[PDB]
Amino acid sequence: FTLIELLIVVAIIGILAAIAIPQFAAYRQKAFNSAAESDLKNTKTNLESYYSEHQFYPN
Amino acid sequence: FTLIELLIVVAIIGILAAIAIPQFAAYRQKAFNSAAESDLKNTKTNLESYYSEHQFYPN
Repeated sequence: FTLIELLIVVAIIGILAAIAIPQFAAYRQKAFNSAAESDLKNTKTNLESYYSEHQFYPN
Repeated sequence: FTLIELLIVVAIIGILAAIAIPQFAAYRQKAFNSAAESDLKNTKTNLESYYSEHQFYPN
């Protein structure tokens, strides 16, 4: 209710809004690379599964 | 219109002109001190305002 208090509130809000958030692009790239890894491993397993019914890999 | 009445008039005028007026120097000093007080408070508010755009007081 005092013009000093509101100015201090504005200053503290400006201080708090400048917090450095963590990097997110690399964080998501981690998940993307893990997805690629899992896909490759599952593809290897599926290919070796196919090599059981017949005696040759695809093509 | 009588020399007695005019003398009484002079006496009453002399009586009325001797009235003790209130002290005025202190009365004006009150306003001066209030002005100093308000100026100091406004200076504090302005300094805290400046401390919002930047993160340091002047100088």
